[PDB]
Amino acid sequence: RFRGEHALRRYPSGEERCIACKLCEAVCPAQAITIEAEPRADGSRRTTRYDIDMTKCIY
Amino acid sequence: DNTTYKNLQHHDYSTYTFLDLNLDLSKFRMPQPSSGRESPR
Amino acid sequence: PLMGWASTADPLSNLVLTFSTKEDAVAFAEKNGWSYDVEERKVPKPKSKSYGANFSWNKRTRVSTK
Amino acid sequence: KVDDAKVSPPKRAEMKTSMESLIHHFKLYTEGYQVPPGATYTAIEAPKGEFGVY
Amino acid sequence: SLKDEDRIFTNLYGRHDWRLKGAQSRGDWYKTKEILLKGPDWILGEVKTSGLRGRGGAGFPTGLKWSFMNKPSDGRPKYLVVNADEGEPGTCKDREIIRHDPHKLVEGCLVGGRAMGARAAYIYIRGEFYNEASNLQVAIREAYEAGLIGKNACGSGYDFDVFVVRGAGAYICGEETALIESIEGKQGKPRLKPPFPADVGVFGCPTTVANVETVAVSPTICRRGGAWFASFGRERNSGTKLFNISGHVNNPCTVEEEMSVPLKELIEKHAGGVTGGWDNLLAVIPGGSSTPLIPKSVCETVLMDFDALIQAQTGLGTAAVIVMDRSTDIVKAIARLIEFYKHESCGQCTPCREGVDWMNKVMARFVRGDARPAEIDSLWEISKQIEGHTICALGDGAAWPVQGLIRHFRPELEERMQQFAQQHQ
Amino acid sequence: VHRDTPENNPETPFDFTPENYKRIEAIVKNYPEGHKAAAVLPVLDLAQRQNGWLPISAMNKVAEILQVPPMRVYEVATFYTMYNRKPVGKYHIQVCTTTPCMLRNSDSILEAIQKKLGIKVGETTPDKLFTLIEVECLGACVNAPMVQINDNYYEDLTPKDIEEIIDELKAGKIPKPGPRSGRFSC
Amino acid sequence: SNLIEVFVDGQSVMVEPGTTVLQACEKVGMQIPRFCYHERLSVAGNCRMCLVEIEKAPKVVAACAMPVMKGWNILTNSEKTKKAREGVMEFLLANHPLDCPICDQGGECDLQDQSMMFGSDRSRFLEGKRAVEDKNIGPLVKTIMTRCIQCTRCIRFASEIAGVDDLGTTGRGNDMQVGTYIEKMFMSELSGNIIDICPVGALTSKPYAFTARPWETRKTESIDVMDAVG
Ligand SMILES: Cc1cc2nc3c(=O)[nH]c(=O)nc-3n(C[C@H](O)[C@H](O)[C@H](O)COP(=O)(O)O)c2cc1C
Ligand code: SF4
Ligand code: SF4
Ligand code: SF4
Ligand code: SF4
Ligand code: FES
Ligand code: FES
Repeated sequence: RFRGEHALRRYPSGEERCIACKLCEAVCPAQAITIEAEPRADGSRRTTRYDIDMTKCIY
Repeated sequence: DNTTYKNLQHHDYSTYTFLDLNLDLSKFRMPQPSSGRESPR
Repeated sequence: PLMGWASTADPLSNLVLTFSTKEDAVAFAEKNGWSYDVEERKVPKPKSKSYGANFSWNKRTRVSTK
Repeated sequence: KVDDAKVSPPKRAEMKTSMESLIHHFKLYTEGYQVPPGATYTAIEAPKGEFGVY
Repeated sequence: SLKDEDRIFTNLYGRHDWRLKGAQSRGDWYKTKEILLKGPDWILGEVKTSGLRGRGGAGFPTGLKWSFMNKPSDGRPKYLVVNADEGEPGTCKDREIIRHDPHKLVEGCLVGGRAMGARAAYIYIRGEFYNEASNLQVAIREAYEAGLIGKNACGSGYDFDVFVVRGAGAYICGEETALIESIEGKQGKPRLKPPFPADVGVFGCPTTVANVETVAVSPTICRRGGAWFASFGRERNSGTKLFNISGHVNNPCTVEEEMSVPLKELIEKHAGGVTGGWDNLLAVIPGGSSTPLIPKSVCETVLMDFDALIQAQTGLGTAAVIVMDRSTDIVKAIARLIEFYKHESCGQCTPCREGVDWMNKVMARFVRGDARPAEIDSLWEISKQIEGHTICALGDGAAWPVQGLIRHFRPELEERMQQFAQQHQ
Repeated sequence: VHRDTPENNPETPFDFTPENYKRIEAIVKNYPEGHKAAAVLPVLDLAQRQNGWLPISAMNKVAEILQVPPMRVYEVATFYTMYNRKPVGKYHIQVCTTTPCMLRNSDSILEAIQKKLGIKVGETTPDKLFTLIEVECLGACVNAPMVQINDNYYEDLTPKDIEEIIDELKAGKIPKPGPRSGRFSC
Repeated sequence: SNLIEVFVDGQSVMVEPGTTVLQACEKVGMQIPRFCYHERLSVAGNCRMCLVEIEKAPKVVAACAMPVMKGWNILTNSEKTKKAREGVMEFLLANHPLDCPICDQGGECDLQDQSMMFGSDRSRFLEGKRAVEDKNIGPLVKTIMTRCIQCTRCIRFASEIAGVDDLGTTGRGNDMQVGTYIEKMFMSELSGNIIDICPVGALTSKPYAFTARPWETRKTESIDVMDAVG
């Protein structure tokens, strides 16, 4: 368990694992992670904008 | 007292026995007081 | 234009102060120098909501289907 | 972690099944703890000196 | 001091032959002209002096309960509600007191008409009873045509007419607010009892809800002597209550036995299954379904009374016997009773609609035995949480018997749990 | 299901009382005009007795005749157990399964009725004559088993006797208040 | 002149006759956790969460139901009142899906704020969880009835104030569905308020859907134009 590089995982059968809760945005102490949420026109609630700037973020 | 169940009248009853008696019980019945309104909702 | 965030030039914007009294908040605004437009506190009105009104006979306030 | 899940975030195997744990996981993030009002002071001995947290 | 065997002078007698003309020959409507002529102070005062306990599955005394619905001055006309629907499974008082002798219940509506000050009387029968409803309506048709109910009732100014209203297969006609709401037109859900009781709002009227067995005692106290119903039984509990012997028995029969009768002699008088309390594993219920199961150690010594049974941690209210055999499973039987409460819970209070329904799913695991030994100790706390915080008393009725699985039992529960866990794993 | 209302023709065909409409007026006459919505339960019971298996439009027509909102009438019908709205049957066989009957052998009567008729547990017969349902309690707990059919229930029935009553029901309806012993005590 | 002196935790407060226990507690500054009660809507004792124990009484009464009479010492922080709130909260969340990430309501949720403060830290729950088939009410209001706690507040809203009469309880026990039985497309005036009436994430705005969480958006007060009342 090591932290250094930000990468978002997905399910074994495709499909983006992230849900756009903005939970990770609120906990973020640097306020680095920016998130805009939208419905994907097919019921599921997922992401549109997802910028985690490395100018900020203290890992 | 006789050793026989005297409830044979209940066996010979059709689908319209409670609804048929209720229409028959219209005579000798006091009118119910309303005093409220024609339509509450 | 750098990315997607909404950046603002205005510095004094992202601050929320706390006050105990309306007279203290007005005095602090005059002390800072900035002009203030005070709004009156909208207190919730006491409405007599009784359970007995739900089962009314003369009144039309009778609740239908629970 | 602290036995009370009202302060310590619940375990990952525990939070994914029961409702109470996931709410506590949702509320210990975004919101803090809701701390009792007042002022505390601690100074645990540093090799350099004192970390006098106020 | 002790309870008399069956009693030769009993309140209920109609079982062999009675229709309409036979009621006058048996001993009904004899002093109806004298009782109606007497004032409300003489009618309600006689009921208060006798001290007749509540025949329904509540335990509340009738003497104080009828006094609230006296009504000195009111705008809305007062009504009388008689809940004749069948209560807890085991209690068969509704099928016997209505189908065999309907005029005994009809006499209570006339006796309680001038006493409570009712303009109109309602007799609420369950939807399952249609053969009983046909007999009840025909007796009401003979009563109205004769000239004893409606306009001029036994030579009195008070005019009260009885009307039969059929339900639709619902257990939620039990509570006083529940039976009132069911006749009101809205869904069968009970109103909040603390702010507006029965005497405050029932079909937009100050009314009083009473059981069919409790309504049958009113002409028995009026026509016959008040001391006759008061002396038989105990000091606190008074009046002959019909206790139906059912369950695992060779000859199941409903008997009109006197109050404060011993349970060992009650099974012997009706002829039980294996034994009165020796051969078969005694787990007999003192009530219909609401009361917790009584152990083999405390059964012969305990008496079936309205007040005395509650002191022995098994409050009998529904007044019915449900005996269990040694061969039959104790855990599987009560789990079906909880499943009965799952189907018959109305769905208002969240500790009942999401409580009892959750209680049944945990209890289903106990039958198969796929539960931890700690789960027995936990379930006792959940049952305590349900009992205190509900609108109606169905939340109580689904909490008492499951507590009876914790008390006196538990070696029966642990042996079912340990053997099934070892076999599967 | 107790919420889903499909459009497989229960919304358009409607049923009305031709001569029983006068009986419905007498049923509304029993309860006072002040809050006249009390007649919603006995009128629906008369509608279900006139025609078994209640459609959506009949509930709307009962609400229109009683001047009540259609949502209040639909919620009342869905709440009670006695009303049949999803399956259709000539004689709905409802057997008791509660503990006062289960301890005195009710599962033996339930297994014998399932084998003889053809129904599994809740599904209706392909001939559309019998519909099996696990009822909570019939009322009369004095008899050890209890089974209800259409209007009258058969008390104290042996596994062979209950099968004989089901076989006879196909040709001629038998009354039978208790085909075992006396009505009062044994 | 029509005033009753009563005690909230032993503190004197003067109230009008006819007022509820919760109304008396609002006067001193106390706020009992609630789900059915609303300032504008009627009174129903459905959820039984607003339980508050008054001394010298065997059973705990709800703040919704009881009107305040003479001489009551309402104890908010007693041993039984805390156990009552912790109990019912476990019942409310036993049959409620793990949907907080996919839920349209975030920090604004009434179940979240109350269960953290008043409810227990951990649940005894092992097996169960009911699932409810969702009904398409309208294009303006998204409806996921799985999350509904059957509180009966929207049903009272549509009947007493909106005056449309479409929502209603159907079934008994766990199997109780809130909504229209006939699958009717519910569209009327004040229908954009039923999303705010519902304390949980059962009723939500379909045009808004998913954009921001309550804590993320900065609130600003304004008078609404294109309306007569303003
Ligand atoms: C689970 C349960 C079921 C009940 N069922 C009935 C019933 O079917 N009929 C009835 O008259 N009373 C029933 N009662 C008793 C009620 O409390 C009733 O409204 C009232 O107290 C009867 O008053 P009485 O005993 O003075 O006649 C039931 C009580 C409980 C707890
Ligand atoms: S928004 Fe953040 S917390 Fe939510 S799923 Fe995506 S990465 Fe995880
Ligand atoms: S205790 Fe259960 S049955 Fe009684 S009112 Fe509450 S939810 Fe309904
Ligand atoms: S209603 Fe509240 S507790 Fe339930 S899933 Fe939504 S946010 Fe979570
Ligand atoms: S949808 Fe919301 S307001 Fe309506 S009953 Fe359910 S929880 Fe209450
Ligand atoms: S329990 Fe079977 S008839 Fe009542
Ligand atoms: S908020 Fe008072 S009972 Fe639900």
